[PDB]
Amino acid sequence: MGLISPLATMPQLYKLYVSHSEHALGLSLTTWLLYSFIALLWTIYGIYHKNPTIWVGNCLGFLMYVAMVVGIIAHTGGTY
Amino acid sequence: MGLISPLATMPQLYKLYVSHSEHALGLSLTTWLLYSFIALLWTIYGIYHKNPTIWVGNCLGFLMYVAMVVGIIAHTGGTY
Repeated sequence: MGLISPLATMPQLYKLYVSHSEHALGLSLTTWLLYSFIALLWTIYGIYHKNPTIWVGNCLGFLMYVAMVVGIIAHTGGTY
Repeated sequence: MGLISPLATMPQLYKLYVSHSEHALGLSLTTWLLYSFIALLWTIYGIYHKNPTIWVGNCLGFLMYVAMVVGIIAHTGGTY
């Protein structure tokens, strides 16, 4: 599912950026850092079994989520 | 961590709604449905062991994520 869910992100990327930029995600810088850890956190949990499933979706998720989050943050350079 | 990450959502809820509404999340209706399944999907996986850890964070995550997603969707009633 994690592999198929990035497919619905094809327009989310363009839509998000096209729809706006300063309020595209409406996320805070502090929250961004916490969110990033969560994505990687799941990967570490899976690594424990020396075979993380989430790692597959993590790559796409981390990149996709980060691209959107950084997009808004980079647009205003600030969030507060 | 999932229990502590909702804490950084205290201003995200107000910030997101206050920051905007039509472009608060910039998410699509179709994506919203897929996203909802992902949250619940993790819960089902954990249920398999008759002890889901994510279930704890799932409640807060699902409610928090849904509240923001529905907020933008309900604001415009459409996303495209």
